[PDB]
Amino acid sequence: VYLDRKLLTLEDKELGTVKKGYYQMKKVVKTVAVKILKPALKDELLAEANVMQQLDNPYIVRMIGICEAESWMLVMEMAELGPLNKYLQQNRHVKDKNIIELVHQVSMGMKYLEESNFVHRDLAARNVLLVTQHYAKISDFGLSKALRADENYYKAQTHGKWPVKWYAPECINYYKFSSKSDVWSFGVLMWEAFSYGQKPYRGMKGSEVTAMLEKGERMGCPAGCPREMYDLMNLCWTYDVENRPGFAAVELRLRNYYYDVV
Ligand SMILES: Cc1cn(-c2nc(Nc3cc(C)c(OS(C)(=O)=O)c(C)c3)ncc2F)cc1CN1CC[C@@H](O)C1
Repeated sequence: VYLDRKLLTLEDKELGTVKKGYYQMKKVVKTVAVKILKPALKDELLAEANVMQQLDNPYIVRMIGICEAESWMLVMEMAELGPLNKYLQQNRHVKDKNIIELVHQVSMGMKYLEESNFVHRDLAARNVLLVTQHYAKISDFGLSKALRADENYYKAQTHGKWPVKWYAPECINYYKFSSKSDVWSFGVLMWEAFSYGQKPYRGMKGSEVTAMLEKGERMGCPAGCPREMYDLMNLCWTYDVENRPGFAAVELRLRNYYYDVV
């Protein structure tokens, strides 16, 4: 899995510091995005690569390899159009049917992840990357964890720098991360998509979002969001873990609705 540094060329300017690059492979170059590291975070990057190395699915960013040089580097295949949230921000003309296509692709990628017993733990519109306007891939496995064969959740030790606004109550309250908690994040991700990349819980601190959810409150329907997609978000935001759907159920619902609407 070890790549040759002389064969890698990075553009100066950064697109957690990611740069564009070109890496000569065989007879041709391949365009790449490289995660570059800046003395225990070494292991974290290699853990991330170890996860990516075990995943093979159309809707997941493929790792090319690792490069020990200079800084430690994680080389990935380039998705030109970039993050979903910023793309939809700058392309308000994108049609709901196209957003359904995209979020459904994310659900297939997440279904695969659930079947593989990996938890992403950072599912958000910022970590969905567009290869084309009709092709999305899940990125950023820096927080991901492989589940044990005998357990359906990962238990964190303490509360680090966490994207609180994408996290289910059980994550915040018990540090328990399952595929079901990824479903909650997927709900927030859907909200983001149909709001054309608006931030969720705008202006609210994490503590206030947690209190809002604890009162049985949820985010509103985005302007022009298909009712069936809003209803799916609310299902993703089921408080009780056991009654919240897994990704198979979520993917099925999205697929049937996508196929029926196109
Ligand atoms: C780990 C990682 C992989 N990638 C990857 N990123 C791309 N394409 C791409 C393309 C562009 C034009 C970008 O910049 S941007 C803000 O859209 O102007 C960015 C940030 C990424 N391809 C493959 C990857 F593997 C990005 C990241 C960093 N993530 C953290 C913030 C999230 O937006 C993306």
